[PDB]
Amino acid sequence: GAIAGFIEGGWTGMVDGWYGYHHQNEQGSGYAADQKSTQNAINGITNKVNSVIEKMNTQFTAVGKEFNKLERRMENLNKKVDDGFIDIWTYNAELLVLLENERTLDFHDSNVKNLYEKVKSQLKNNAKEIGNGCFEFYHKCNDECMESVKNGTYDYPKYSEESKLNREKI
Amino acid sequence: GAIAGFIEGGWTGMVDGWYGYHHQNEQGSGYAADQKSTQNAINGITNKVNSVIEKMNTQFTAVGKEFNKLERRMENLNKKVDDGFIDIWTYNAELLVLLENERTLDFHDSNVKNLYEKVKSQLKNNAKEIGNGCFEFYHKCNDECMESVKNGTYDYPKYSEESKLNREKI
Amino acid sequence: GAIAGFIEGGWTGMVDGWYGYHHQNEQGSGYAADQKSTQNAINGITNKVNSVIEKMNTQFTAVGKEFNKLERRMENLNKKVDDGFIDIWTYNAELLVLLENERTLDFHDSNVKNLYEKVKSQLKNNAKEIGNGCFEFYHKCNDECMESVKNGTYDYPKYSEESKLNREKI
Amino acid sequence: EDTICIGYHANNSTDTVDTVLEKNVTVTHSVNLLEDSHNGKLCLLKGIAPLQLGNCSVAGWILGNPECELLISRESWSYIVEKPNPENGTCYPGHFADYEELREQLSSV
Amino acid sequence: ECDAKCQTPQGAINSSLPFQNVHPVTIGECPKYVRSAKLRMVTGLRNIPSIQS
Ligand SMILES: *[C@@H]1O[C@H](CO)[C@@H](O[C@@H]2O[C@H](CO)[C@@H](O[C@@H]3O[C@H](CO)[C@@H](O)[C@H](O)[C@@H]3O)[C@H](O)[C@H]2NC(C)=O)[C@H](O)[C@H]1NC(C)=O
Ligand SMILES: *[C@@H]1O[C@H](CO)[C@@H](O)[C@H](O)[C@H]1NC(C)=O
Ligand SMILES: *[C@@H]1O[C@H](CO)[C@@H](O)[C@H](O)[C@H]1NC(C)=O
Ligand SMILES: *[C@@H]1O[C@H](CO)[C@@H](O)[C@H](O)[C@H]1NC(C)=O
Ligand SMILES: *[C@@H]1O[C@H](CO)[C@@H](O)[C@H](O)[C@H]1NC(C)=O
Ligand SMILES: *[C@@H]1O[C@H](CO)[C@@H](O)[C@H](O)[C@H]1NC(C)=O
Ligand SMILES: *[C@@H]1O[C@H](CO)[C@@H](O)[C@H](O)[C@H]1NC(C)=O
Repeated sequence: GAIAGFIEGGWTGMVDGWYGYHHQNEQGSGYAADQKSTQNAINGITNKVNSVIEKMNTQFTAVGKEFNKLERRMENLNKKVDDGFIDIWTYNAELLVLLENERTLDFHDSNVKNLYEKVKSQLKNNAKEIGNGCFEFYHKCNDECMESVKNGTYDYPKYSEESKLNREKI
Repeated sequence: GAIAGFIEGGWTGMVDGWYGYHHQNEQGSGYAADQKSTQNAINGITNKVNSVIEKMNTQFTAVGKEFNKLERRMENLNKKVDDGFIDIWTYNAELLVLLENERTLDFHDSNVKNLYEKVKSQLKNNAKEIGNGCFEFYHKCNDECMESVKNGTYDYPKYSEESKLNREKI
Repeated sequence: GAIAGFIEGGWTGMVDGWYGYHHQNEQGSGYAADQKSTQNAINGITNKVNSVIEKMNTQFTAVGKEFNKLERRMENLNKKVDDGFIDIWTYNAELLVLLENERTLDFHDSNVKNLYEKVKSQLKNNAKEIGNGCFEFYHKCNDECMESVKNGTYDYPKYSEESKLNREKI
Repeated sequence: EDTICIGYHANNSTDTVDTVLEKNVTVTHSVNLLEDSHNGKLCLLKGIAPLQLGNCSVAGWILGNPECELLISRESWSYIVEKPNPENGTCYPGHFADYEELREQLSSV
Repeated sequence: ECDAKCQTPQGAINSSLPFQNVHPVTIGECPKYVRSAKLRMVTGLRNIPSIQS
């Protein structure tokens, strides 16, 4: 394969987390997931999931009610009530599961983009937006610079002047 | 009018679908909706709508219960139960209709933007982001190139060199 | 402090509204909230809040039902019904409050970004995207130009030629 | 000079829907979920013609009031129709014990 | 002489839909009755006529 990600697809070879980086260096290549965004995404989901169980109270149950022959009016009201409540709850659970699976799926693809942007505005001109979710460095950098990008530091002046010449190769 | 779209407004003259293109060529002008994004948007909505009816089960009805003079306690519990369930359901329907109309309206204006971007990253420097939802081609192209943009191919090297000179006209 | 906003944080010194501008001029500095976006955001929230009370009908209440010694079957159905409805309503309110607080919080940070973009596409090359939510003017402008940016006019040709030279200072 | 544009659809539709933040928002397309169409006619549910008691009551009907003449193939129905205030109930006066209960026994027939 | 799937005390319904505002008392396969006046879901989008049209 030609590697790349985000707009292309998912990385089978990454394990550390949900969101990460690839990097192509002279000091090897690989994958390294950003655990800061992954944790601040895990926290969210954990609290989305737990907030569903913590609100839906585990309740003591008592159901079994018995009516005689000349009481089928009440037997049918008990039936009306028993089925009526199962009806509401089956709807309520079934809807929230579909509606929030939708919200979890958008949450991620937003977190991914919100990270693709973190880097774009961090590097600028010093790299081209080569085909989908990747950047082609206009200056060639050390693993120290890679981990500078990953932890948000980078330091734009160091490589700005270097890139200025390599960018002009048109 | 001055044509343009997306940020300006809606196209009365387009029929093929919800999302599309205009194009200004030497080989005429018009409208041509992108049915690939329109179908992958129709599918969504069809499944949003159908998922509302498919969950809300069409139920057999039985309501009419009769109580005597010295039974108004039960008559009022039947009333409590009858009104109580209509109360929940009227809220439940009324809320989902307002909440998901909101979600359908955001879904579209996202699909539109997610297509305006498809083209921006496909062309790059070979066109300027002229006033709202439009691009002004820096090289002048054949209907074949137009339909190359529409079906995502385009081919950036062919017109890159052409545009390089026309862009310099400052 | 170094001022700046949006991606950095909130402005304690702004009062006029939720969304606004700072500006650094030769004719002083300060804050001025964009009441057009703030009103078209207040309207939304007012209608989100009011749409919650306007649907949830203020209802006449009657609860107190009394049963004898040889009637504890009905007493328990009244209890089943009374608790059952409080159960649904406590869930229904508690969920909508959590779910729409989420939607209000995303609504804002979208409105903010949708305004940061309004300006980016209005100025273009005539300013650099200096560190988070700010622009550094490539031409130096009058309070008249500032209020031209704020009310969307700006007028790109006036300062385009000016900036063209100052941008070249590399 | 050559251009290209991205834009959404628009037509002549007056369909106003509502949201959480906005209300009476005119849209291109929309689908209804509420029904208000009643033909004012009692039809045969399933294909089984229902029991049209007439001026009679449930009591009247089953006890065999001399006016209630429907003791025929009116053994098979889909549902039972009663006139709100039925004039032909119990001819000789009295009390129909647990009347209401019997109505439910007959409801399931 | 009609044949229904849904029968009310003030007429009959075409139970394709999921909600009803006609009458709570019904027999047969009927769409659940609610009090609501208008229930319209948006399929399309905000109808805006640009520039001059
Ligand atoms: C079946 O239904 C018919 C029609 O509802 C019953 O007929 C009506 O019965 C009432 C008594 O229950 C009659 O009222 C009488 O009116 C005169 C008025 O001068 C008054 O003097 C009497 O004291 C009494 O109130 C009424 O005339 C009679 N006729 C009609 C056509 O309404 C009938 O009794 C019912 N039969 C059975 C067997 O259920
Ligand atoms: C990022 O990592 C480098 C490693 O040398 C370190 O110097 C820098 O302080 C780190 N930045 C932050 C914000 O932690
Ligand atoms: C796009 O259309 C052109 C028409 O000549 C065709 O050659 C090309 O293969 C198409 N691309 C795709 C991805 O279908
Ligand atoms: C913006 O303000 C300036 C103030 O001189 C005014 O000339 C211009 O017409 C205003 N624009 C709009 C769209 O209101
Ligand atoms: C617009 O107007 C005509 C009436 O002249 C109407 O019949 C037609 O369906 C409308 N167009 C659309 C696209 O709905
Ligand atoms: C706006 O909504 C109100 C609700 O009271 C209604 O009376 C009115 O007819 C609606 N108008 C339009 C144009 O939809
Ligand atoms: C039913 O009662 C009405 C009362 O006005 C009467 O006109 C009609 O003839 C009655 N029909 C029968 C069959 O008793």
